[PDB]
Amino acid sequence: ALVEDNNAVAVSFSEEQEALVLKSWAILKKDSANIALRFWLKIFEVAPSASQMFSFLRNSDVPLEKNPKLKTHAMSVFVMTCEAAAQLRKAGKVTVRDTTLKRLGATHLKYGVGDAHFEVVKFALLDTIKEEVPADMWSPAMKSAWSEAYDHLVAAIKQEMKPAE
Amino acid sequence: ALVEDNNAVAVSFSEEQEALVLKSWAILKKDSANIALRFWLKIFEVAPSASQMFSFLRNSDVPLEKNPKLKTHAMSVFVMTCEAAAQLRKAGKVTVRDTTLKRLGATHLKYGVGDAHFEVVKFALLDTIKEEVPADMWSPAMKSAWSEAYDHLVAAIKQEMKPAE
Ligand code: HEM
Ligand code: HEM
Repeated sequence: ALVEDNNAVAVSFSEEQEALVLKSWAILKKDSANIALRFWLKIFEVAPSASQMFSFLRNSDVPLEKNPKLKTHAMSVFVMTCEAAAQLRKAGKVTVRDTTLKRLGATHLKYGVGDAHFEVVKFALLDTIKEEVPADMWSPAMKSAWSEAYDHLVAAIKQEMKPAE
Repeated sequence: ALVEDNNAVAVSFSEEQEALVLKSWAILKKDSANIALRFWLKIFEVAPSASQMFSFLRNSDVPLEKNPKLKTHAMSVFVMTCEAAAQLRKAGKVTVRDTTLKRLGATHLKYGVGDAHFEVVKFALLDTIKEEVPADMWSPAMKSAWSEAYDHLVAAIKQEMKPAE
């Protein structure tokens, strides 16, 4: 089927699917400061207006945009997506805490984050892993793993953005 | 563009710029069907939710290659965007008949097109072209002539998506 999210319906996310999303994260982990610049400059590239939801460039003294509410948020996508994949395999579904997902719902709704923003971030997510990881650990199998993860994350948050069920 | 913009937008567009657009548009024409098919597939990769605004009942044409709505729309983005090149150059403004620009805004406003979809189409526009023309012919200027034309043709449709103000 093609529903918003599998709340209780059969999602097999194999031990191997999860293995790819962890290992590769671990590689990017090491070069976290740099990749998160290239990840954001890839988003700013596709949809420069997306990077209006934070603020113009002021920290260390350059229009590079070394601001901390980005480096931190870049890490939330990537860490929160790894915690998604990790979840899918054990339970079959995204079960983040109610405070945290209630919280993300209202943040994203307040800042106008639409459907088109979630997908240009996943584009850039995938692209930055493709790009950073060796061409030899990267496969289609690994893009779907992170796709699935992200896809089910964004779906739990988007249901926090509209009224009752 | 902005160097002092109010109601006379400083539209500097050289003949050389229009010359880059048109030469790279000759190439795309020697295989329009297949290139128009790699354009909407680049946008559906970046923003799924985008091609799901053509989505499918009247024509019953579930696949992508199937609906004419996309091939035709790939054409006009490219054709129209090539025409704003010619206009900028020759007039220093998009001179699309006022009626067509008002129909164009009433159509995209009606369909939930924001800045993110206009930019994503431009990113794919520019990846398409980069991918079709010979690595020799492509130059950041050629990329830059096509960004200009598109940006100021979108600014024209946008003006008719917003109050008079
Ligand atoms: C599903 C993927 C994403 C995750 C896991 C995520 C996570 C977070 C988290 C944890 C926060 C912290 C702020 C708070 O909790 O009050 C946040 C803030 C925010 N997010 Fe996301 N986010 C995601 C995708 C996106 C996307 C696609 C956009 C748009 C490009 C976006 C735009 C924002 C904005 C504007 C803020 C507020 C930060 C500020 O202004 O200082 N997020 N996000
Ligand atoms: C400046 C670039 C673009 C050009 C030149 C263009 C041109 C047009 C034209 C001429 C139409 C046909 C209806 C009419 O106006 O009589 C149309 C339809 C449409 N456009 Fe665009 N467009 C552009 C960008 C976009 C973008 C960026 C989106 C969003 C992904 C979009 C989404 C649509 C949709 C959903 C329709 C309706 C199709 C139909 O009614 O048959 N357009 N556009």
